[PDB]
Amino acid sequence: IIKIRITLTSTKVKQLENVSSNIVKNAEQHNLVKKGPVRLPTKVLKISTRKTPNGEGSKTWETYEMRIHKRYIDLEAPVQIVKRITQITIEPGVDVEVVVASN
Amino acid sequence: PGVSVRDVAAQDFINAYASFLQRQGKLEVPGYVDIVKTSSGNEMPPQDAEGWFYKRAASVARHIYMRKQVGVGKLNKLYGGAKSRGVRPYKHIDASGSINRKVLQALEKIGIVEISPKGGRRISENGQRDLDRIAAQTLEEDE
Amino acid sequence: AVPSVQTFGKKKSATAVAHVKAGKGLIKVNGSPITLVEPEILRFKVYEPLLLVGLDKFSNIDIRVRVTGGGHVSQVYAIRQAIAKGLVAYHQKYVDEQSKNELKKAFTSYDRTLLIADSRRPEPKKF
Amino acid sequence: GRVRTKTVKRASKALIERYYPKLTLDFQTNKRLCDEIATIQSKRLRNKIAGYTTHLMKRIQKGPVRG
Amino acid sequence: SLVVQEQGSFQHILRLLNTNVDGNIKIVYALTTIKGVGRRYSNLVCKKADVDLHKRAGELTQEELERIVQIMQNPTHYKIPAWFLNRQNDITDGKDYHTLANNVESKLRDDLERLKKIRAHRGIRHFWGLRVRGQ
Amino acid sequence: ALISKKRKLVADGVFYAELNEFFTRELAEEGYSGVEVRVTPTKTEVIIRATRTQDVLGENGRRINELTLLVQKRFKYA
Amino acid sequence: IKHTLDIINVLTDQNPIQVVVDAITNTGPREDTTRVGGGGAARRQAVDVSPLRRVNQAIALLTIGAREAAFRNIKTIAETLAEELINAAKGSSTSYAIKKKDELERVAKSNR
Amino acid sequence: QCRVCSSHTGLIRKYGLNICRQCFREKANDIGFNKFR
RNA sequence: UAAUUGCGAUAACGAACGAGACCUUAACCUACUAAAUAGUGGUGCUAGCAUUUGCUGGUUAUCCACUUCUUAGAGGGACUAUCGGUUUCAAGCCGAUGGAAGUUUGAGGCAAUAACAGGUCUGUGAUGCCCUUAGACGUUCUGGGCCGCACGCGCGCUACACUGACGGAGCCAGCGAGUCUAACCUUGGCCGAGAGGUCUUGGUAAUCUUGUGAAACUCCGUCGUGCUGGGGAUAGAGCAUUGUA
Ligand SMILES: [Zn+2]
Repeated sequence: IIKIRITLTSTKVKQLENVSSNIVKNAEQHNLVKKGPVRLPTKVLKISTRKTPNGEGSKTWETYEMRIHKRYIDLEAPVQIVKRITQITIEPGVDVEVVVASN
Repeated sequence: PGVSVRDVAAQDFINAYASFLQRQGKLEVPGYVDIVKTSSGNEMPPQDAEGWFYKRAASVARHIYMRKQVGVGKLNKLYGGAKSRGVRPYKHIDASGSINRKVLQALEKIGIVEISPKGGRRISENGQRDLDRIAAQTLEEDE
Repeated sequence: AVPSVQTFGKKKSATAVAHVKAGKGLIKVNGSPITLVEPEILRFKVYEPLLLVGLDKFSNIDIRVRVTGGGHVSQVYAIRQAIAKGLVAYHQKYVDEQSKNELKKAFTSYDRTLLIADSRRPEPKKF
Repeated sequence: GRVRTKTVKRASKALIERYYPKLTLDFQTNKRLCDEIATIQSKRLRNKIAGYTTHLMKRIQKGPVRG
Repeated sequence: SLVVQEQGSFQHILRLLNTNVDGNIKIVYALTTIKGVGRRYSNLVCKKADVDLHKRAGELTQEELERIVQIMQNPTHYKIPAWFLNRQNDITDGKDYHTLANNVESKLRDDLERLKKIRAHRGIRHFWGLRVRGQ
Repeated sequence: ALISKKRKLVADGVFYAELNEFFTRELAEEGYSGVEVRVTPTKTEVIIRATRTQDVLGENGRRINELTLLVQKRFKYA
Repeated sequence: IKHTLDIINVLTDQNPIQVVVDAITNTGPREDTTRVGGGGAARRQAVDVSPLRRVNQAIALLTIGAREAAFRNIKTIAETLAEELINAAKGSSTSYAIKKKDELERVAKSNR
Repeated sequence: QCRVCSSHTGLIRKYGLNICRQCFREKANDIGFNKFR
């Protein structure tokens, strides 16, 4: 009997939501008790970059961006279900994390 | 329909409680008060040299009643003085912690504040009773 | 289950949530009365939803308000808008429809921001 | 100038040229009609074309056009 | 507060510690006039001599002037700690002093002539300074 | 071990970037298509999607060893 | 402004609002001048300023005159603002705004 | 120095990446930094 | 016409890439579909004050419901809509109205094209230069520099106050960032005028710092137009911190 918390972090929402809905429906279709995929605020990391490369012309400015989305799902299952689901769900772009403790 | 601190104006309540501490006379007052400025971001010491320690004990009591628990650092942030650095612009300077800490020890010794397990100075039950009573009085003077 | 109605109010990223339930008739912003606002000048603004429709409309409702974000002015506008909104919503769900609409008429006649939030969102600096 | 790019004007021209019947003065039905008769890759450009077929439909009910 | 009226009594220009003090300014900013004593020092000294500063400098007796001049020369015996003093922890004597109006300049010359007799960078730069800038 | 989350993920992006660069530069005559790095509990698996593996896996497997050590020696893996 | 209104009341004036409005009415220049070309040495054509800019220029001359008076004197701004608004409520040529209005209309008159 | 082009100059020493701005602008797309706005 | 953008006239008629546009973003959604790493209300456990219902809290799980506020989306949504001026009454322009949003609601990346002695590759080839090496272009080790001050030039910061300074109290944000094989962001308790010290602690973080209790600002006082209590240059003595210094 293991009560585990899972947290995903990704920049591409399609792969992240693919993995999220996969884990959701795969966790309920074999009867588990869970808290649905809770959605943390998409943090938008921006980088201010000067328009001027060569010292010609006045100084005006620009901006680069990244959107980082994070989800979390809570579950209760044995050791084998967690191992197998963690091995099966591995995807590129999406970063999965499995924590066992509840403190 | 009860008399409390959450009903009165601040400048009235602190006038009150200051007069209470000034006439009752039962507090713990240190000898540096007649010398000390309340913040490093200060140019001159307080104008009420003989009854401002009770003004700060009052402001503190009323500010600890209003929430869970606060430390001496939150009092440095509350006292919080804006300091000029000459040709340099104004900064936020934390105030003296001796005034705050000794205010807390002198209001704990007399039974108005109490150190709470969340490591923070919490308003005591007798502090609640007495502050709400003097709030009743401040509401009686207007009647 | 006391008949309650929750309505918010926004001004320049300052929000005020207003909980209008059925009580003896008490009006409080942040656990402090509406009589003692931080700005002493902007005071009357927070009064304007109480005066524009009569001072009796409140004898049946206890109104709560909590304000986060912004400064002092932003939150004054937030709480007066939250007050007006909470009033006309309690009057929509509980009192009849004509009372609620005479209330929104009374509100819109003087300040059309009492029912609609501020439409001057902070400009993107345009790089 | 909100001058509609040549794709919008040309598509409006053609859509009214063969499907004059089912289009009216209303954009809301010309839109879903532009969904059921045409295959436009974007919703925005489809709102563009269907809206310009709406304006043009308001211009053809008064007189004969160059089409 | 209280409109209390006194016929005469106050003088216009007084003098203490061989320095001129003008009597219609508050006592703090009347004592600030001299060298060696500023706003904050006159404030603390007039909190120590137990003189009411909200009462102007035209309302002060000579009995208060004797206490003030007393605290001038014994600031460590009236409980004004060593942090408050201009010349504290002197190298010449190992004590703490608060220097007055005509003595601050003599202490300055003592200091710069200390650095000149030793021949430090400060001395040479100071003297070559004054010399060449003045010439 | 232990780098801040954003810095961890960005440094993993830099890692994939640099190994993709090195593998495009090295296996140019082995029809190199791409790479995929899988982080596992014990070891790290750098899979080389290269459309001519008979050369990447040379005599006795040598050209793979020679590569791993490289991707080891500069990146300082145990 | 609330202080100023507290002063105009204790200045024996029953309606401070009508005092201010009459100041605004009295201090807005009817006709003005413009620096039109004319060929190098630019003469000044007498124009007739708009009611909008009349009110604008009025409030302007008022606030500016009052601030220009309340600078470096002990009087508070509300008292020279009430002072200005009352010397201009019923123009007395002791106010700044009536001065400047009369001079603008005078040079507008001389230049036609 | 910039761990790409032998350059003491331009260094973005932030986050421990240490690429000069010129090379970091190029490697930006391979690192993860893309043009949004 | 914003435009060689089109209508029209026409020994010219096609067709390509320019312009637009493709691309990435904003503000409304009490309607979806969804929450102890966000919050609200109700309920219990519980404190104080009034007591006549009431008021202000404590309880990171005592439970329940919500997303109205926060937040991942999906949709929608705008099409210059509608009306009127203006224009060959042709593509369009302009005013009003409605609209979350109607200057192209507003920002910028993507080409092909024809111009570049522009930067380096630590790419290569018996390739033309000076020599070839006691040269220091290599290393090091100390200590000085980069600020040194008649001045010219410029970006600024603080100011000449009384819509102000000082002294009392009120007390409201958002963008961030933060420690491993290390010492980062740091609550709180004691010592200290302060600066700081000391004993602990939470947080690798929507969980802790942190509600970043920010300042201008609000209010109650001191001063009163005096280079003043405006201004805080320059200079003296002390006390501590960062750092091998
Ligand atoms: Zn580089």
